[PDB]
Amino acid sequence: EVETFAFQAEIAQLMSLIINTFYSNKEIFLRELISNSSDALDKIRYESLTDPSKLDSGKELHINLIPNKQDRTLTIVDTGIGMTKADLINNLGTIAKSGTKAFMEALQAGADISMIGQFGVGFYSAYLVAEKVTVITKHNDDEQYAWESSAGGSFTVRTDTGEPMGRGTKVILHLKEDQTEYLEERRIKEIVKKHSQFIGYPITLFVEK
Ligand SMILES: O=C(c1ccco1)N1CCSCC1
Repeated sequence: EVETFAFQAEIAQLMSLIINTFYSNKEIFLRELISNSSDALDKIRYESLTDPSKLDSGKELHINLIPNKQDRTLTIVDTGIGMTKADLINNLGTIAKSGTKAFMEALQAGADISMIGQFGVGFYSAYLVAEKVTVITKHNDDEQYAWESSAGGSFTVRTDTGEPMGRGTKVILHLKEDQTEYLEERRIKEIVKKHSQFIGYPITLFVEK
């Protein structure tokens, strides 16, 4: 059972801007998603201070980067707080509405796409490099869900029947044909070193077999 939803007009407009604007500095997408992961890990770490049972679904707080040349996917996995169904459908998009509007107003004032994180909508920088983004997530208070969008103005949500995650978020980037450089180990290392050196959680770059 798959539910299809329309993006708010402002968000669909930003996604189309990100997909169709000529902008060569695409590597910043990895910084934005890792920063999103780090924030999610901060959140579950804080909550567990007053309620340690919130870590029963997983004590380890980390980030994994998993390139897959055969599927042409780059997966970013964290064990942060995860998202509920209401987060996926309602809450996060309601917040992203004002940040999207402010980000696009800034881009008219001369700002550039690499500043997207200062507006809280850095996740959409994934569509610099991906034709489709799948998000698998599990929050302690909800079941495991899959969110998915190829832009075009819509996204889907379904309960996920795949491998159970315990807790956290997995962002699967189905990469554009001309963006396979972000599946190379030395490229990913370069980008993490440049942009994410001081993230306060272990970032593990998986090697391909
Ligand atoms: O862009 C959205 C969105 C906008 C409106 C509803 O969801 N999401 C990003 C992936 S995780 C949260 C959902």
